[PDB]
Amino acid sequence: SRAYDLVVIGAGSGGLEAGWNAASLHKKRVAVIDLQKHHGPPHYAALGGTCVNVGCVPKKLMVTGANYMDTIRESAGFGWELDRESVRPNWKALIAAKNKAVSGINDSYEGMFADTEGLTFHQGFGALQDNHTVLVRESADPNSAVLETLDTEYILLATGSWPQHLGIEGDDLCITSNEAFYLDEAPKRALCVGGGYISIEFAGIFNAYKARGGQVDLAYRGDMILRGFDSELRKQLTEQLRANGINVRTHENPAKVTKNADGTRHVVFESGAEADYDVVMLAIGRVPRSQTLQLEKAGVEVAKNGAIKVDAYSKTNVDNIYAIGDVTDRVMLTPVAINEGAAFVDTVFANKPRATDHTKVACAVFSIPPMGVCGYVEEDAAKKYDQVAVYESSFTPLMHNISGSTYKKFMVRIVTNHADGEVLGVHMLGDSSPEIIQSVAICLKMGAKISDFYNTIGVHPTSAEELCSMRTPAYFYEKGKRVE
Amino acid sequence: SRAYDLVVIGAGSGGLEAGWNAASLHKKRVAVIDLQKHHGPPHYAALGGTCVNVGCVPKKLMVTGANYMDTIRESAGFGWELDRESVRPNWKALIAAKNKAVSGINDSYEGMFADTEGLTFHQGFGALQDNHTVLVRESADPNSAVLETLDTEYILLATGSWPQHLGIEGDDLCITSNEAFYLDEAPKRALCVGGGYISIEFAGIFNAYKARGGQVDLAYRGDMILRGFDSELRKQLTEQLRANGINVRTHENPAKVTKNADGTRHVVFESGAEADYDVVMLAIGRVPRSQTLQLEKAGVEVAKNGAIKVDAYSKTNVDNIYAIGDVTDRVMLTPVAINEGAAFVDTVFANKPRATDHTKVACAVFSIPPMGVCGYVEEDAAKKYDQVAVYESSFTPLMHNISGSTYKKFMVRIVTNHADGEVLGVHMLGDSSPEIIQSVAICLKMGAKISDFYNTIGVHPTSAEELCSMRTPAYFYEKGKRVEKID
Ligand SMILES: Cc1cc2nc3c(=O)[nH]c(=O)nc-3n(C[C@H](O)[C@H](O)[C@H](O)COP(=O)(O)OP(=O)(O)OC[C@H]3O[C@@H](n4cnc5c(N)ncnc54)[C@H](O)[C@@H]3O)c2cc1C
Ligand SMILES: Cc1cc2nc3c(=O)[nH]c(=O)nc-3n(C[C@H](O)[C@H](O)[C@H](O)COP(=O)(O)OP(=O)(O)OC[C@H]3O[C@@H](n4cnc5c(N)ncnc54)[C@H](O)[C@@H]3O)c2cc1C
Repeated sequence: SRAYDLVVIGAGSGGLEAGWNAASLHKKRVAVIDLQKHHGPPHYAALGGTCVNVGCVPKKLMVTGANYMDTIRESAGFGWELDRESVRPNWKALIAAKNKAVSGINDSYEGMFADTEGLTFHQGFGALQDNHTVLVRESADPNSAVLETLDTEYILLATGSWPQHLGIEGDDLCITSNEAFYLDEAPKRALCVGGGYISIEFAGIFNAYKARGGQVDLAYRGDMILRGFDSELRKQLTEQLRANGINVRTHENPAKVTKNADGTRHVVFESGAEADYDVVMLAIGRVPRSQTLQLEKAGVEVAKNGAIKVDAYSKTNVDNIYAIGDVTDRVMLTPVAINEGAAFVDTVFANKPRATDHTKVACAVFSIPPMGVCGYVEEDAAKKYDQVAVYESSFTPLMHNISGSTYKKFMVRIVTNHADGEVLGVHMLGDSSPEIIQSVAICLKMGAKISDFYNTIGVHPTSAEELCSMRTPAYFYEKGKRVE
Repeated sequence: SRAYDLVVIGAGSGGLEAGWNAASLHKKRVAVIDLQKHHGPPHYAALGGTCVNVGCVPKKLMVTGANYMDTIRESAGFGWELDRESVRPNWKALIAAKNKAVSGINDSYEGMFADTEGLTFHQGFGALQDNHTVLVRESADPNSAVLETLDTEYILLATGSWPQHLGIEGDDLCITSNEAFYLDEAPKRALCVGGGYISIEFAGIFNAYKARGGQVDLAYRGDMILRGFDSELRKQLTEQLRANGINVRTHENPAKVTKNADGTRHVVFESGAEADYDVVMLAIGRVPRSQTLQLEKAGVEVAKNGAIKVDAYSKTNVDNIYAIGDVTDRVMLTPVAINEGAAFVDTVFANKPRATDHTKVACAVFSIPPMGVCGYVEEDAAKKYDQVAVYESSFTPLMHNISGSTYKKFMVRIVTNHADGEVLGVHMLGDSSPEIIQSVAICLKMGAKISDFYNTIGVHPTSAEELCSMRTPAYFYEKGKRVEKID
């Protein structure tokens, strides 16, 4: 009666969440398809998804490793004595540790499969034959052998994204975040291309594990890194990355990349400037991975960028085909993907239609120092509200007056509908800002006003307490006009 | 008009808050009185309060310093190679840096007076002659040169608390937290006596800067440390302190302390056990400091413990006399004192009456690892509601599988009113919990329900997103009784 109730193409953040719930909560027959069961080349992403394999999880362990550079230095101010010149970072050991951590998660995923009735794993490239037939092929090649044919009621596309490349000569000389997780040795000289959070987090990792004398450049075609983040936080972070040895190059981009005789690369920038590096990592952006799904065989509509068009309930134009996650180019974050997956199951296997709310979604940038952001940026709120008030506060935590890192300022900016004092967005820069922003997200989701913040008794001493001592605005926007 | 509109006895968190406001916001003549204007012996506290001089500020700087011991060690899992046997704590460097830090704040406070017409600093022991006259004597002795008299409309008593002593033979060979901030060398062996947060935070500061081979014991007469904090957290913190070398000695109390030839202290416990230590620190409590204010002259009613009885608006029994901060013995934390100080200026000077809410105040304990809590512990909620749900989650963060400090579990416990799901209390144990608890406090203020928490999209990866992943109760309390499920 149709072999399967569900066929999920992609065992990622969204796919596993949708699959597990349908199998377990609604006892459906679910086939989940993915390229491999363990992280690593050639596919990189595997059972568990981009996050577990080549994303959030390994990035966090690496950024954590990267942080010890700073703390070893800063411990001096507090009377900690050690042979500082003997200190050496071992990348090879970091990666070893990380690999063991990732494989362990991969392995736990397999157990889940054995532990669940109706949930089965199928290896191979999934593709569509029509709206009820999912092919499982040995390669992405549209005419490689078919390993399996899956007859199904519903189809859930959850294939993720993939690293964008630039069309320049030598692009094949560059690596992406995927390969970066497997580098044999830390580059001494490195170039991260791209102004987004992934580029920035990698400059930070490289910057700490590089050999004495190394250098990390960060190129970005635009005028200021992290497009879309609070502009004031953007300039500030630029300054602190610079304070730590990262050469931030706005208005730069490779034009040609050539391999030198020693292995190293050579880069010629659109400026005319040239430079040589051990590794050139593109982190220009991510693009929806729907190119080999044969979506046309089912009549599924897609956009110029390959994103599968979905409605609030993640349904494509074909009623029995749903699509969640990065492949939908809505909000490319794991928790969002997971929510959309849970909502999908509610919607189809429980008749309780739920749409994921893609607003007030908080996020963090694990740069060193990290960012924790949520809600509107001044600019956007200004174009949607009468008059908005912007509150701002900065300070150098006391410990940093003693540690050496005087450049390390903590900043909190809050944006509000000045008419009713509703908090439209809260943006912070400084350690702990990712942990802090989570609960702030609950506030924003609840409709919190600025008087809800300053009326809560502070916790002292913490950085977070600054959130509660902001009673007067710095300036305003009246009709998109920058006022007072 | 009288000489002054207000005279503030105590230039601390609350007093200074009130003084500056009445002065800089209503343009009133306000005199503020403190014993000294720079931190240190013999009075320890000074202009800026207990927090600034020998409390919050220096204890946090010194806990940060203490953390480096775990940080340096944990760095190995992540590939940091260094001569491990070369790591050495230098206590005198820490003390000097803390000293430069505090003096600087002591200085800024000074500047604040120079630039506030109306705000005036006086120096000595403020005491009362009558309800409109306060004396600033030279010393605590009533037989002291009355340095000055100040005629005044309103009096604000904001003198704080002071370490509590034991009355045992040898108490004078012991120290309290005031002296601990000035020790010349880290003790190799130390006895922290007390179960509250000051004793715990100090046990971890000493545990970190001690000479190797050294040892820190925490002794507490009670059954479990942190009386008044979540029971599970209390249990879990104890094991984590034990994991890092601290000897938690429960049902233990010094019976007598004599002096050793080498100048260490020999302590005989009520149990009969005996041990030697370099420093015996008493952190058994803090008593409200109202004993030398001559309240009997202005007729202010006082508790048995010396607490100065006030009403919701902090007014005493004599209508022109207010008391705020630790001396009222309500919630002894800086932000509460500050909040009570601003409440008072609104009430008296702007006729906009305000009562500080002493409910749902978030607080943190800077132990290693730290705690951050807000709201009711489940035992109190069960007395008030017929059905209460307790949600729980604990996980070893991943970084701790690599760092090797495998014992550092993050624990999140939420207690709700099951009738409608209102969050009654949130309690966390783990790194970053002081920071996370601040925003949670904002939710609780607003009346958040558990649904509000789990309907929020998480930030990944963080320890905090765990707050948004708890949808099923662990157990409940039905009419005060613990139950596995509501029947
Ligand atoms: C370096 C990096 C760091 C990131 N850090 C964070 C972070 O800290 N926090 C955060 O929230 N987000 C982070 N993200 C983003 C996050 O990983 C994604 O948003 C999220 O994983 C999207 O999940 P998904 O379910 O859409 O698909 P994915 O998790 O990407 O999984 C899709 C799966 O489908 C498989 N697949 C693709 N095509 C086929 C096919 N034809 N047949 C079979 N299987 C196929 C892929 O192998 C993949 O495993 C990061 C991303 C990157 C690249
Ligand atoms: C070790 C330690 C750590 C602490 N850590 C924290 C923490 O991390 N976070 C937190 O919120 N709280 C903490 N506290 C508590 C916090 O310091 C107090 O709750 C707060 O300072 C109380 O403020 P107050 O205004 O009541 O009085 P205080 O700040 O104590 O100020 C009272 C002032 O009055 C002066 N004074 C007293 N008597 C007289 C007199 N007769 N004449 C003139 N002047 C006089 C005193 O010198 C003192 O300066 C800590 C306390 C201690 C002891």
